[PDB]
Parts: sequence; structure tokens; C-alpha cells
Amino acid sequence: NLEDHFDLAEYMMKMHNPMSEYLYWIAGFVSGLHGILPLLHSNYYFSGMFLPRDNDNTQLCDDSW
Amino acid sequence: YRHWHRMSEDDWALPLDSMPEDVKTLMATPQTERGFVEDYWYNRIRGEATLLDPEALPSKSYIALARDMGLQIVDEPSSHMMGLIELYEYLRGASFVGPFGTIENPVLVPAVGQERVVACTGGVGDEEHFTLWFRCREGFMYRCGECDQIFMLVRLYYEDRYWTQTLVRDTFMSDGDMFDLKTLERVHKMWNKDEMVRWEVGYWAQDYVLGKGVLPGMVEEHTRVN
Amino acid sequence: KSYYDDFKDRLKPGKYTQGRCPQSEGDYRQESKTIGREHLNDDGTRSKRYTVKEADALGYHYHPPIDKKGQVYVKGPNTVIERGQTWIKGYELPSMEYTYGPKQEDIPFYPRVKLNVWGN
Amino acid sequence: GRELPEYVVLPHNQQRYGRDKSYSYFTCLWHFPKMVFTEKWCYTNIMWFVFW
Amino acid sequence: TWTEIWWEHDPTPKVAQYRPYVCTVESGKVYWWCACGESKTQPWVDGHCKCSKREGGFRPRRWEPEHDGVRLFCGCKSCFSSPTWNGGCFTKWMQSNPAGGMLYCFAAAFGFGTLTVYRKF
Amino acid sequence: IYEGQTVQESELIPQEDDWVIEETNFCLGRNCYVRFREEDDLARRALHQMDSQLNKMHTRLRDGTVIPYMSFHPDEMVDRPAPIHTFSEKPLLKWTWDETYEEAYDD
Amino acid sequence: AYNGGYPFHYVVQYDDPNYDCEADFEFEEIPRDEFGVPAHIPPELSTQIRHTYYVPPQYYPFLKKLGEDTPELKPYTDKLIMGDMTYDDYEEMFYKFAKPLKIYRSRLPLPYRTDEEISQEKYVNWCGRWYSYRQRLQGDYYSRHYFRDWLIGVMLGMYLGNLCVQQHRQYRVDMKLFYLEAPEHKINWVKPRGDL
Amino acid sequence: WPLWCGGGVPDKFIKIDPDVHFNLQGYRERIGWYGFFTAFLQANYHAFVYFVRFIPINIAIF
Amino acid sequence: FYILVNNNKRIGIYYIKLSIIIGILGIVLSYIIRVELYNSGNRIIKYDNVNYYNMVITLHGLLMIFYIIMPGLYGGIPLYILPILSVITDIVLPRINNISIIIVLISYIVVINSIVIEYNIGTGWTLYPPLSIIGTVIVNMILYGLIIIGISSIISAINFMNILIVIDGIIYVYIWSIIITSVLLIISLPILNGILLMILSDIYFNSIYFILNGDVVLYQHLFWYFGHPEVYILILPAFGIISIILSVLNNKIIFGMKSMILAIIMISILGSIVWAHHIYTVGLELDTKIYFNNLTLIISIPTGNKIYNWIILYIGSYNILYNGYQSLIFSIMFIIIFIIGGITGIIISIDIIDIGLHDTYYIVSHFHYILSIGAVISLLAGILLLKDIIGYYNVIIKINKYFGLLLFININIIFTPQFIIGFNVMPRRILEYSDNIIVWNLISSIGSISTILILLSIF
Ligand SMILES: CCCCCCCCCCCCCCCCCC(=O)OC[C@H](COP(=O)([O-])OCC(O)COP(=O)([O-])OC[C@@H](COC(=O)CCCCCCCCCCCCCCCCC)OC(=O)CCCCCCCCCCCCCCCCC)OC(=O)CCCCCCCCCCCCCCCCC
Ligand code: HEA
Ligand code: HEA
Ligand SMILES: [O-][O-]
Ligand SMILES: [Cu+2]
Ligand SMILES: [K+]
Ligand SMILES: [Zn+2]
Ligand SMILES: [Zn+2]
Ligand SMILES: [Zn+2]
Repeated sequence: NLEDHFDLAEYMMKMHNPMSEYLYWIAGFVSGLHGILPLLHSNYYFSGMFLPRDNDNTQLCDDSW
Repeated sequence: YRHWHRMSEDDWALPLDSMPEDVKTLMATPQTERGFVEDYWYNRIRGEATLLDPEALPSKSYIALARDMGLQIVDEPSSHMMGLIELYEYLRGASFVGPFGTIENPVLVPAVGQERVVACTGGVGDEEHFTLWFRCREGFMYRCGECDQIFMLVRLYYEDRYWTQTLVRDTFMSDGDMFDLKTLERVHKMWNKDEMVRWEVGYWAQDYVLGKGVLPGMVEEHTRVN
Repeated sequence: KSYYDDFKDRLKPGKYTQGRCPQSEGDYRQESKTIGREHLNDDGTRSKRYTVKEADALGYHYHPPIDKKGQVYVKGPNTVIERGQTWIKGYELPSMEYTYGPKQEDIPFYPRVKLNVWGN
Repeated sequence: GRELPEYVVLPHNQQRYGRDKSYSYFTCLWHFPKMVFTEKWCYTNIMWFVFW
Repeated sequence: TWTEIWWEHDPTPKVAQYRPYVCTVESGKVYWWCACGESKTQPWVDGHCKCSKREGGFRPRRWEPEHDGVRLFCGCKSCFSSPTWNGGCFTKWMQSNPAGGMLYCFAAAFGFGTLTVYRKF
Repeated sequence: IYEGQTVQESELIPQEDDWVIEETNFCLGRNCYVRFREEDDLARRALHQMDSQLNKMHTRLRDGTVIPYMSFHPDEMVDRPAPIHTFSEKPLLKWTWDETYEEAYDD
Repeated sequence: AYNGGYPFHYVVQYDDPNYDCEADFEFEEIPRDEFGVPAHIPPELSTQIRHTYYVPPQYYPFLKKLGEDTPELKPYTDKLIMGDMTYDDYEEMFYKFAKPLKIYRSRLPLPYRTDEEISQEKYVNWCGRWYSYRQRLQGDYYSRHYFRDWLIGVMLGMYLGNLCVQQHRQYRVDMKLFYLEAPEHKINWVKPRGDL
Repeated sequence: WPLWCGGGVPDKFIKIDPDVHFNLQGYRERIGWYGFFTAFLQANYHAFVYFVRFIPINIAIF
Repeated sequence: FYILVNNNKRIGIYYIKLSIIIGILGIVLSYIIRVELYNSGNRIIKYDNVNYYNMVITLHGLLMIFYIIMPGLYGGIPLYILPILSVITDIVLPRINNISIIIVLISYIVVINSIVIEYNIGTGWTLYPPLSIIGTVIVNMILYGLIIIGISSIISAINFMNILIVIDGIIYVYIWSIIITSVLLIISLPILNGILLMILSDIYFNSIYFILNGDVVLYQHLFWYFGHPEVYILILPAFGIISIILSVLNNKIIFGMKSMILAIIMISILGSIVWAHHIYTVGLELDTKIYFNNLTLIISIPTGNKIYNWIILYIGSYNILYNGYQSLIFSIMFIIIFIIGGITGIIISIDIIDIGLHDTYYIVSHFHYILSIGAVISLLAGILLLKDIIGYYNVIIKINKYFGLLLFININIIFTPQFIIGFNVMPRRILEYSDNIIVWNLISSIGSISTILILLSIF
């Protein structure tokens, strides 16, 4: 059939449902979260804060904020 | 061809259990209306009926003898088609090498469709260039942009069909006089008598014309267990 | 000149985001009921039944194409006999304006030149 | 062997589909959540997956 | 020197100028460049030169800018990037006045040598 | 190394004094994204795509022969975008040699 | 010369008319070959024995007619009549009379070209030769120009490299004077800090 | 075998008609749930044949 | 269907799609690293969570090498065009091709799941023992991923080798590039599997190979016997692409085709015998060091021949053709960038220079210029060349001079300063550093944030 000639015919003929694209981007977004979420979780687990304050592991001036 | 695998047993002959049981209608069917199995057994029954009648062979012309065996007398039209068919089949698993193409004699590119991908490598020796691929569509005399080698597409097309051995046989072969069942019976009695069958195909064929199970031992031959 | 103005008429701006109405206003997920379109959805995409649930490669809707004589339909060439010779007229593709839109005029000239090869 | 017409006239007169409307960079930020919570085929597939 | 000593079957232009012509050009407009060097509306074809009359293998050279701006155009009529200028006007001049070419090249190399040596040293 | 086809001076001699090099444009035309009609369905948009293939285009010379779209590699010979099944009929790479046999000729 | 001499397909005969090599499990029946040689006579011996085809004498007049109509075929038919045709003789006869299929170029439809176009064939060939002449000459011209230019790059890369050679040269001179004259070099200066 | 060593089966003795063997449209309704279980079990005859030949030696080792 | 498809061209698309997805995780990890290194102090990782940084650098390396660039250059472009270049209908082993991509995805899920569930610790992507064998279960999970990935790589290599049996045309340079990478995989992977099994034995089976009286340097030999062939398994497909692009876009036949092919074969043989240039500082024997240093410098000869053959491909091309296409720019940029990476490789090849530059950010910049810049750009250039054939859209890349310029400038801002800090010296695989190295680290960090922003403009 003419519809079956091209692989991924709906996408190539520009008729595909946009949800397929959204899922692909969502999947990539979830993959990215696997580097950020465990960072926050591990920081809180061993420190009690989700993220540090720059240079809070060193001596700071009295007025430092 | 080198690309084909090993001959099957069927490539030599078919089992007699594949003979159509309605022999009377089989021998009356026109060639264009006979299928592959029906055409095999029409030719074998009729061809062996004439070959197993020695006294009539010397008086039979080659035109009539070829018709009985089912062989097609060759002519330029059919030879052209068959030749281009076999050339197409050979090129399926073989290299494509030949003389340099010119306007007088273009490179012949056989195809079934309306297009076939072709590459030009130029001439021989220093005139050979890198592969230049192009799509050879029908109805255009192609010229390589580099060496000016002329190409042309040849289509194996005839009347809404492509060219096959079956198509060539149907289009050019003409059915002769209708096969006479009396000849089958006469030859049958010649080589099959007193429990000796020296024409097994004609013993089975005569049995079917008689209605299946009539001749001695044929009911036992047709009784199977699985 | 502006070549976009030549085919502006063909390009009518769209109404729906992503070219589909809300499924409530029209259910594009269902198979079309139009005769001869049982393999397509309402929006024109191939139906899951045709491609997945009842795919022919899995044994559904078994229909051998080849006929008894081992033949399939083939469309012949455009043959034109002339000057004591049978000719075939090749099929020329439509004007690129029809398929792409720009009007095929004022095309820059790119001459034929054989391959640029290093010599000596 | 099946016989079909050259064209068919549909019973409805709704032009449901067509060219995309012009979209901006962040159009997806509202269109995607709209599909999830408003298109049946999307939220029935999500609930089915979560439940099982 | 392709036309001069190697190949005698291509048209050979006349040098209008051994310097590029500076012109303001607009995107979406097509310009026609003189390839014979005899037009009086340089760098464009005037309708009376060889290019306009399609004489002796001379034809106008079509050109169109992508963006608006000021572009340099070939006056020597032999630049590799013609109609645009890439320095071939100076190169062709050196072929015609090799003594002058050496003077400029020495001066350019002298400046380049001094600056690069002064900074690195 | 390849340096073009060899030419004999006899082949460079014209049959008329006005012969020059044919000025045929080998720019196929002006193109852009293939533009589908909204009215066309999936089947008819497939036909549209198949009719916009640059590799099916050619340039016809003064003698009626056409120089086709050519490429160094067969990757540019399939329809764009690539269909599921491309080379159903095996592409033929034509080699040339000087060998001949008598059966091919007739006196 | 293929498969060790074993034919892919061969005929086997059995004396008992109701014998089945798959159903029966008896141990007395000896199979025969196509010529009828019992299996217990080894191939090396049976292949030496000369086997010839015997047709019924009623066929002799037909085989005679074939020889006369085709004199090249007569010697083979005579062998068959006289019972001197082996399998090898039959094979020689078979392949001797096999002919290749013929293709006629005069029957091929041609791509459409007008009579005006057909008269321009010499002109187009003439243009092609001049294009090949110009191509070949340009190859020599370009090869000379660009490979010569690459020398400018060598010289530019030799100048820029020499700049770092001079810097390195001065560096080594400076290093030799550090421990000898430089006041930056200090001895009996650093004292141990000690543990904190 | 339907390979070089053998060939096709005569029509008189064919028992699996492809027209009926294929065309699985709504086959689950025709076979029912127990039929579905039967078909799954019968689809693994090849794997069953192997396990019947493989297990004994492993029992001996054990 | 989607997962059941055996089409070789569809599977090629899957490989590119998955490489981009997994690539998002890779780039995110890179941003974490550069953010942390912006100054001295703790910025986004606590001092009590320093183990996370060690895991970030480990996963970054492993994912980018085995789950992104290798699946993209050896799985993606190859599976889509190789059967077409070979004028064959489809790939020789259809079912094997399907399982290979599924295997890659399953091993990726295992790795990322191990981030979420296991304690986060790191031992580098080179998994040196004894550190690798005294760690927690996350190391066990990573080992399973590598072994599973190895299965996919070897079966894919078998698939490509079978093209020699079916190729109906001429073996083009690109086809030669993939075949040789396949050979390199068939010979190197079995050795890797063995040493990985020994790491498992010590982790999980109470083996003692990597404790006293057992030589830990043994692992480094077997690992790098696969390690360096891996870097050429990742670059050779890129070379094959560069050859096609330059010839096609410049309309020039490849010059010295046989020398290109024989250069690829040579690089492979030499690359299979130079692994110990990664082990210069362990204390190997003088003659061994001299052998490996000598043979390592030889690899430049065949690699140099290919570079110069590419240059002449671009030289002399017609001026009328527009040269601003992204694919052409990337192909040219590869030559300019690869020379930088290779030359620095020759510098580090001298062992005495290497003593100073081992385990410093100079090594980082060296292999980034080749992989993070050269290999990435080659994959982009190859996909861009096949845009019409592949058929993807909804991106502005094909003609985007801004993207190319911004990428080139900013990528160099990241890694050029890493060459400087190599003589400062700033060790690798560290997060805290002395205050006098902030300037260069800060400049590179500004480069990383900028490159990420440019990745958003393509959409
Ligand atoms: C490096 C980046 C930058 C790169 C730049 C350079 C790029 C250069 C160009 C490269 C080009 C490469 C080649 C491209 C070829 C494209 C071919 C193509 O389009 O094929 C057609 C193919 C399919 O089209 P089709 O043929 O119409 O398919 C029809 C379907 O088969 C059938 O349709 P259907 O509707 O029936 O479909 C079924 C559907 C049914 O779907 C639905 O029903 C969906 C319903 C809505 C759901 C929406 C998501 C909801 C999420 C909720 C989250 C809640 C979180 C709450 C948190 C709370 C916290 C408090 O889906 C499913 O049922 C399964 C979906 C599974 C996949 C999605 C998975 C998502 C992530 C899951 C994570 C799970 C983690 C678990 C962890 C557990 C731990 C314990 O297209 C796609 O799949 C889309 C591709 C789109 C991109 C193409 C490339 C474009 C160019 C590049 C753009 C840049 C991309 C950058 C990367 C992404 C960045 C983010
Ligand atoms: C694809 C990636 C890739 C490529 C191609 C290379 C190529 C080379 N690499 Fe590699 N290298 C890596 C990836 C790569 N490398 C990685 C990822 C590491 C670190 C792994 C880790 O430690 O964790 C590494 C580490 C590494 C080290 C370790 C340094 C250290 O541990 O302290 C060394 C030193 O020998 C080295 C050398 C080389 C050499 C000599 C080449 C040669 O191939 C370069 C050849 C190219 C040229 C030489 C330029 C082109 C040729 C010419 C221009 C000809 C003229 C030039 C000359 C005559 C010299 N590399
Ligand atoms: C090919 C693999 C690869 C790639 C692309 C990169 C890309 C980058 N890497 Fe790389 N990196 C490694 C492999 C890679 N790296 C390895 C193997 C190590 C050593 C691990 C270890 O020490 O144990 C390492 C280490 C490493 C460190 C050292 C941390 C440390 O150990 O102390 C740092 C930060 O300085 C860093 C930064 C970056 C940055 C900023 C980018 C890039 O973000 C730069 C910007 C470029 C882009 C954002 C484009 C990338 C896009 C893609 C990859 C997708 C391509 C897909 C298609 C084209 C379909 N890397
Ligand atoms: O590793 O080079
Ligand atoms: Cu190495
Ligand atoms: K820090
Ligand atoms: Zn040619
Ligand atoms: Zn003029
Ligand atoms: Zn000029």
C-alpha cells in the first residue's frame, strides 16, 4: 500500500500525533533528573540540606551572607 | 545458477499422487487454463503416450512430436523474451560486465518495474572512473556525465504482466488437436498387462478415466493410513 | 521578486494547535467508517487494528497476491509507434513549483563540468 | 476483487483537522498538560498503566 | 595564468581595475556582474559590453546577497570567488607587474615579522 | 590515478565552424521543504513525496539523451525519506571489458 | 568432483514389491542401484562394469530417422541402436545439442527522441570530448598550483615554529644564570616549620 | 522435508489448509480460554522435545 | 509495531534517538562537574557528599563512551546506511539487530536505577582495583551494565562482518571503517570480559587476585588492552563519515582511496599493541616503556596520511556551491579540531612529558577535543548529511551558522583552559582545588553553561 511505502509514514508525511514527540522529550527530561534528584537526596541525607551555600565548608567573614 | 540451492526431488519429477483425479477434464482443458500441476501432468501423460508408441514415431513430424511432449518450437519473439528472462535471473547473483555502451548499442538494463538503480564505472583501464550511481527510469536514453556511456532500460512487460516462462509458453504456443483418450487406453494395454505395469502413469491415468478404483490393485494403491 | 507570494494562496494559516481539534469535538482515535478506509483512522493515520492488532505479517487477513500463473499486475510503458519504430516515452516528474511551491524561473546557471580530478 | 467509488461524501460537515496554528517556543508548556488532563485517550492510558 | 599559457579556448577578460569595487547591495535583489571588464557601469553589466551582447563567450554573472550590506566586488575579472572579491585582484596585478608585487610582499612580510617578533620575543 | 577519459585530436574536430559548448542549465530548479496539501490524505501525500525526488530528475541534452542525477554512493539513490524496502531489484554495477564472443554478433 | 562423488539424488530399487525401508525392520533385503547393481557389490567394481541402454527394437526405426535428419546426431543414435551407449555417451549427446537463448536488439523499443535530436548526436559527442580535454588539462594546472601553495604553509609554519625556538634558546641561557648569578636564588634561607 | 531432499505434499493428503490455518481474526473467541492455554502449551513442542533429551544426563550428574 | 520492528533503518533511528536521550543525562552530569569546579569551596555538592562527585565523573565517562557516542557512531549511522552502501536489501541478521538495541536500553535502565537505589560512590570509568572491589553494590550494578553492553557490541560486530559475504557492490571507505572497528571489537571484547569477570570474582566470589601477592597492575594491562582499541573503535566510524561528506559535498572523488583504507587497517593493528601508554607511571621496565612509546608515536603516520588526504578533498572545490551548510562546516571543523587533539596526544605519548601530565586536566582536554568535540561533531555532520534520507524535521540546524560558530567558540572556552591547568598542575577526578587555579577553572565553567544554552536554540 502507498501508506506503507515509507517507514514512519505518519511522521514523514507530517500527520503524526504530537504526543509522540512529547513523550520523547519527557523521556529525555526524566533521564536528566537521574543526575539532579539523587544529588539533592544525597546532600540532605549526609548534611540535612538539599544544596550547599557557596563556601559554607570554609571559614567565612562575620558579615558573610 | 550459482545463486540457486540444490535441486529438489520435485525438480526432476512429481509424485503420481499429485496427478489430478479428473483426467478426462484435464486432457480437455486449454493450456491457458491449466495450472502448474495440471500442466505438468497434461504434458507427461500426452508426451509419454506418444513416446511409448514406437510404431507411430517415425511417421510423426517434429512439429507434432514437440507438441505432444509439450516443447515450444522456438521463434525470434519467444527467443528474445526467454533470453532476457534468463539474463535477468543470471544478474540476480552475478556481476554485470560487458562492452562499453554507445548510442548504437546502449547498455541493456533489464527490469520488471519502471526503474532500476545502475552504476557506471567508465571504460577499461585508465578510462575506468569511480562508481556513479543513477536511477535508470524507462523511456530515457541515459548518458553518463563523466564518460558519456549510454544506458537504456529494458522492461520485461507484456499485457499487464511481466515476462515468465509460463507467460511465453501461453502467448506463443497453440493447442493442437484435442487429446484422444483412445490413445491413452491403447498405449495402456500395450505396456500394462497381466499384473505387469510398464507405464505406471498410464495405469493411474486410465484408472481415473474409469472412475478411480477400477483397475486391479488400484483400490489398494489409493488406500492410505495417515 | 518575492517567490513566497506566488504560492501564498496554497498556504492557509492553521486553526488548531498541532492540527487537530480536541478529541471531544472530534474523535480522531476511532477507525474511519468510510468505505475503503477501514485501515485508516478518522484523521487519516493508520489504525492500530491494521498495523498492530491484526497485522498481516502475524497471519491475519491472509491473502496471497500472486495468482495461479505466478503473475502480478504490472503497468506498461507509454508506447508510441512512429517512423517505423516503437518508442517509449518516459514519465517526466511534475514541475517543482507544484511539489515545492516556488515558481521555476530565474534559475541560476550551473554548467555541466566533468569531475574535478587531480592530474600529473 | 472489490469495487470502490472515486470519492465519498461524509455525513458531517466539521473540518476537524488541518494545518498547525502558528506556535511559539513555550506553546508546549500548556498544550502538553492540556492533552494529558483533557484528552480521553491520554488519561485512560495513564490510569490503566498506574493501576495495574 | 590558465587562460594565458595553459588553455586557449576559454574567454579571456580585460582587467577593469586591479582593485575591488565597493558597492551597497540589498537582500532579495539580483545583480549582474561584468565578466569582460569593458562595461562602463562597473562592476555591473551596462547593456553594451560583451557580456550584455553574449559575444565571444562572455555572459553576465548572476549574483544575489543573503543579507544587506557593503560587499567587495572583483575588478580584475579573474578572482576565484567572482563576482565577490577575495584578493585575486592583487594576485593578478603581481603577475602583470612582478617587480611591484615583490615590493608590497616584502613590506607586508616586514610588518608581520616585526609585530610577531616584538610581541613574542 | 584517474585523469578523465583520453581524447584523440580527431574527436575534437567540429563538423561546423559555429559549434560551441552547449549552454544547458544543470541547476534542477528552485526547491524548499516539500509542501503537502492539507486536502491530501496519507496515501496521496505519499504520492506527492514520490513525485518530488531529485534523484529521479535529469537534464536533456541537444541530442535527446539525458544526464541523470548521479552520486558517488548508492545512499542517494533511494527515495527520500528512505522507504521500508529499497533495493527490490538488485542495483547493477556495470563493469566494462574488451572481451567479446561470437554468439552476440550476426553477419 | 562434487560432494565426494555421491550424487545428491539417485535411484534405489527393491526386489520385494511391498518393501518399505521406513516401516519394515528386517535384515535380509539388499537394495539395488539405478542400473540394478546389488548394494553388496562395491562402487569401485560396479562402476568399471560397462552398462548400456537397451531400447525395445521397435524404436530402432525412430532412432534411425533422427540420425538421418541430423547427421551430427547419427553417431550417438547408432550407439543407442547397437546397445553401445553408456550414461556418459548419453550425457555427451545431451550437452552437444544444447544452444543458448538469443536476444535481438532490433526488437527493443527505444526511448523517444525526435528526428531533430537524433541529428545532433555528433555535436553532443564533440562537446563531451572537449569537456574531457579541458578536465584533464585542468588537473595538471590545479595540482601544480595547490601543491605549490602548500609550501607557503610549510614556510609559515617554519617561521612561527622558529619564534618558539628563539624563546626556548633564551630560556636556557636564563636558566644557566639562575644558580650562578640570580639574587632570587637563596641558600641557607628556608628553615623547617616543625609539626603544628 | 520441504527442502532439496524432498518436495511438496500432494493435495490428497494436505491437512493444514493455510486459508483456515491463517486468518486469525477473532481466533481467541473461536478457541476460548482453555483453547488459548492449549495453544500456548502446544506452541512449545520444540522446547519440550529438547527438555526430554536434555534432562536425563543432568539427572545423572545430580 | 514499535519494539518488534526488525527494519535495519528503523533500528538505526532508534540508536540515534536513544543516544540523545541518554546524552541528556550525560550532559547534565557534565554541567554538575563544571558548576562544582567554578570556584574553590563547595558549590552544589556537600563535603559530606563528596562520594556523589566521584560517582558523577564515573557515570559521565561510562555513559558518554559506551551508551552515547558508541551507540551513535557505531550503531546509529552504521545500521541506517551500511546496507544501502552495500546495495543489499537489508542487514544480514535481522533478529540480532533488534535485540542489540533492546539490550542497550535495558543496560541503561539498570545503570540509572542503580543511581537511585544504591549508595552513590565512584571509582572512575576505568574501575581500577582495589578501589573498585572494596566499594558498594553500585559497582556490581555498573559491572552488569558493561557486560550486558559488551554482548550487544559483539553481536552487532558479527552483524557487520557478515556484510562481506553479501555485499553486491564495492567496499567503500566507510564500509571499511565499520568492518575494521568490528574486527577490533571481536578481538578486544573477549579480553575485557575476562578481566571484568575477575573484578566480579573479587567483589562477589571472595577471589584474591587484587590483594597482596596478586598484582593489581594486571587489571590495568587487560583493561587497557581493550581501553585503547576502544578509543579507535569510537573514532574510526567518525573517520569513515568524514570521508563521505567531503567527497559528496565537494563533488570530488576520494583521493588515495586505497591509502585511506590501508591507513584505517594500520591504525587498528597499531592501536591493538600500544595500550601501555596508559600505564607509564606505574613503574614498567625501561625497555617496555621505550617499546610502547616508540609504537605509540608510529600511529601518527597512518593518522597523518588520512588528514592530508581529507584536506585535498576540500581544496579546489567549486566556489559557486554554497559552503555554509552545517554538515560541511562540521566536517571541516573536524580536521581543525582533530589535529589539536592528536598533537596533544603525541605530546603526552613521550613518557617523560607524561610523568608531569598524567592524571591532570591536560589529559581531559586531550580526549575531549577528540571525542566531546570531534566525535560529536562528526556524528552531527553525518546525521545532517542524511537529513533528507532520514527525514527528520522540526529543528533549525541544516543552515545555522550561528549554532556552528557559538558551539566552536564555547567548546574551546571549556577545554583550552584545561590544557593550561595541566602545567599548573590541577589533578583529575578532584572537586576541590587550590585558590590559584580558580581563574582557568572559572573560564571553562562559563564555557560549559554557554554551550548548554546553545543546545536549546536548535529547536
Ligand atoms: C542532545 C539533545 C539535543 C540534540 C540536538 C540535535 C538533534 C539533531 C537531530 C536529530 C534527529 C535524530 C533522528 C530523528 C528521527 C525521528 C523519527 C520519528 O519521529 O519517528 C516517529 C516516532 C513515533 O511517531 P509515530 O510513528 O506517530 O508513532 C505512533 C506510536 O507508535 C503510537 O502512538 P500512541 O499514541 O498509541 O503511542 C503510545 C503512547 C501512549 O501514550 C500516552 O497515552 C501518553 C499519555 C500522556 C503521558 C505524558 C507523560 C506524563 C508524565 C507524568 C510525570 C509526572 C511526574 C510527577 C512528579 C511529582 C513530584 C512530586 O506511549 C506509550 O504508551 C508508551 C510511551 C513510552 C515512551 C515515553 C517514556 C517517558 C519517560 C518515562 C520515564 C519513566 C521513569 C520511571 C522510573 C521508575 C523508578 C522506580 O516519533 C517519536 O517517537 C517522537 C520523536 C520526536 C523527536 C524526533 C527528533 C526531532 C529532532 C530533534 C529535536 C531535539 C530533541 C532533543 C532530545 C530531547 C530533549 C528532552
Ligand atoms: C577517540 C578518542 C581518542 C583518540 C583518537 C586518541 C588518540 C591518541 N591518544 Fe589518547 N586518549 C583518549 C582518547 C583518544 N586518544 C582518552 C579518552 C584518554 C584517557 C583515558 C583515561 O586515562 O581515562 C587518552 C589518553 C591518552 C594518553 C594517556 C596520558 C596519560 O594517561 O597521562 C596518551 C599518551 O600516550 C594518549 C595518546 C594518544 C595518541 C598518541 C593518539 C593518536 O591517535 C593521535 C594521532 C593524531 C595525530 C598525531 C594528529 C594527526 C596526524 C598528523 C597531523 C600527522 C603529523 C603529526 C605528527 C608527525 C606527530 N592518549
Ligand atoms: C565521548 C564522551 C564524552 C563527551 C561528549 C563529554 C562531554 C563533556 N565532558 Fe567529559 N568526560 C568523558 C567523556 C566525555 N565527555 C570521560 C570519558 C571523562 C573521564 C571520566 C573520569 O574521569 O572517570 C570525562 C571527564 C570530564 C570531566 C572531568 C571530571 C573529573 O573527573 O574531574 C569534565 C569536567 O571538567 C568533563 C566535562 C565535559 C563537558 C563539559 C562536556 C560536554 O558537555 C561539552 C559540550 C558538548 C556538548 C554538550 C555536546 C554533547 C552532545 C552529545 C554527546 C550528544 C550527541 C548525540 C548525537 C549527535 C545523536 N568531562
Ligand atoms: O587512549 O589513546
Ligand atoms: Cu590509549
Ligand atoms: K569546588
Ligand atoms: Zn561513466
Ligand atoms: Zn562585460
Ligand atoms: Zn579580482
